[PDB]
Amino acid sequence: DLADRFAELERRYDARLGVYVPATGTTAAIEYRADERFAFCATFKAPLVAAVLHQNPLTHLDKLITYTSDDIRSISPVAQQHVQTGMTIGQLCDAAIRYSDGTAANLLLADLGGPGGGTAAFTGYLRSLGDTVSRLDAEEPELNRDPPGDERDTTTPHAIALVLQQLVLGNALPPDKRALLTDWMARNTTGAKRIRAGFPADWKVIDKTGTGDYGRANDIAVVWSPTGVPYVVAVMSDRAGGGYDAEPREALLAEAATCVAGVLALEHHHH
Repeated sequence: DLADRFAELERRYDARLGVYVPATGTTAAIEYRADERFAFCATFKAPLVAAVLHQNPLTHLDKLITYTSDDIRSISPVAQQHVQTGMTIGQLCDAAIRYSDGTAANLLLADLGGPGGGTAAFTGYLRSLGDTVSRLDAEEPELNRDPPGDERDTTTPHAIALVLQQLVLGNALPPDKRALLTDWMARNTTGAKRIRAGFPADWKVIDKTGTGDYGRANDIAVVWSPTGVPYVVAVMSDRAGGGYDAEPREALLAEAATCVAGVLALEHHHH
């Protein structure tokens, strides 16, 4: 029946929807198109920050990066305001996650893999985590613009949720670094109408959104019940039928999340 509900969302929104919630010790996996490829869009920025955190001491967060107006080739709310004074690596991580800053992402990719080597190094971080499916091939803003079906710049709901699980809920990061990642996601500003909108206010939600051409709208989150039980939620979507300038529809993601939350929150007392 949950598959029937997701199918109805696809019809109503003229969209392709992918959902993955990993199984837990007391909940079955929720899977819809979970092995189909979808463009990451900005969702890669959460693992990207992880990779930078992992490979460096915390003192690397204080390193000041200078850039110019010519580096700003993508929507960059925070980099545009510090272009004259520069941004530390920590500031860039913050911006990349909380404001989906494109320049910040590109600077972090340069810090991880050097000029021209960022996308391969980022992909390499995913492979170190055991993700053999995802791939990043372009920087911002070109990574949001590949046609439908191109495998460049893609993940799957399945792969990205498992990555996030390891980052947030597993041992991929030591606790101090983990807490920075988790806090930046917790205080994201771009996700109010997506997975957050699907969960009750007393569940903690941390997230990272993505939006792109062909009506692409994604969101990846970790949520905790009111008693601290964690679940990962990946929701991916596109609307290729509208062409490259198709309207993304956030509400599809809110609705998919509401379907999930309903399952995760509803209890089944034995009478």
